[PDB]
Amino acid sequence: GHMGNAAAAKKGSEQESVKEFLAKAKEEFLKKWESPTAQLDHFDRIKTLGTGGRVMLVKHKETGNHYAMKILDKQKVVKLKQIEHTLNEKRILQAVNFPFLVKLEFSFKDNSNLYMVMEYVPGGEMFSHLRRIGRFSEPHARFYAAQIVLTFEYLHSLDLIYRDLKPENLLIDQQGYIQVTDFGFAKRVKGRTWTLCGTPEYLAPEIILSKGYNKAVDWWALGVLIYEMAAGYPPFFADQPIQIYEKIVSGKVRFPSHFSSDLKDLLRNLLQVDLTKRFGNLKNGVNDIKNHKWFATTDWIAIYQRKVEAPFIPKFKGPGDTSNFDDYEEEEIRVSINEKCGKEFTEF
Amino acid sequence: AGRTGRRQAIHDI
Ligand SMILES: NCCNS(=O)(=O)c1cccc2cnccc12
Repeated sequence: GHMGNAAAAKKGSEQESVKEFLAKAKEEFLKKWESPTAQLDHFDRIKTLGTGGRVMLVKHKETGNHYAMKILDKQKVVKLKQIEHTLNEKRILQAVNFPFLVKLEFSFKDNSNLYMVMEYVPGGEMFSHLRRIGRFSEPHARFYAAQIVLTFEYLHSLDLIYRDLKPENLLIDQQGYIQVTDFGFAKRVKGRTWTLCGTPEYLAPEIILSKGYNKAVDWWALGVLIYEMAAGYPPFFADQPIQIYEKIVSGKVRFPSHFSSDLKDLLRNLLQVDLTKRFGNLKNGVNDIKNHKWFATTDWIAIYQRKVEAPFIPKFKGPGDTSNFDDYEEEEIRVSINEKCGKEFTEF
Repeated sequence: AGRTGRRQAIHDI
């Protein structure tokens, strides 16, 4: 076979240990899901880190720790029919625990807004670094991709679908490792779900075609991410969303001539329109990905333990430094004297 | 030609 005796047994035992890890992780997740604060005047607002909600660097007054505070307008959330999504975001972040998932520290609400206070990740978005450099070499892209594979193996084992993978939502921490943010489309899904949501370039065809789809849309999105990391642009690329959708549904992917054949093979199996053939959706599960030739040099345990030397370490100029983030227009945080949408957000 | 800036999520079609 491909593996000799020692290799074959080592890998089998490795896969059994993964099962054991995941079983324990599910116990811990369910316990927190079952038995899950602060207030605005506990923080100084420093700078806006991102908009879409709105995320601000804040400083906790008593401790001086810095955090990233997501601010959501309750009225905007209702109008856009994102109530359930926003409750999913908080509850899921409250309950998960994984080295590449951003940690939620506090959450609270006032008359006008919801707040989610997360760990501040000072290295900036992968998006910025990718657009600045152009493309990542295959080993660099593989380092990040391996962390996403492990994160999705973890989330999917908990029956959690993520649904918004993209470089904008991946932050680089002080050690050069990834922190996944933005759980607004994350959902507990045993099987199928139907909401049309995501980001156009990263949508699987079954979403665009209004099918009841499953967690394999995350594996398609992984293929988009790996392609974009290694090419500098995504595989289905157009100025307007409708044009993007038409390309996705055709599925005819073309690759840069510098892509290795191992990479192209992996991507053809992730960017697979036929769900009976898509890696991550087959009998062998995530192991079709983890055991692919493109990942043959990846020590999955060492990645999980953060013991692999990172390809890139952000310059860190001190606590509270925002030099790795773009500038945004700064707006007041206005809090009405009248409570809005109290019934909608009672569980928040 | 395609979108090089940050890409917003969509909530419907
Ligand atoms: N989707 C854009 C991700 N960047 S952000 O919204 O500003 C953002 C969101 C959540 C946590 C963060 C932690 N550190 C820095 C930025 C953080």
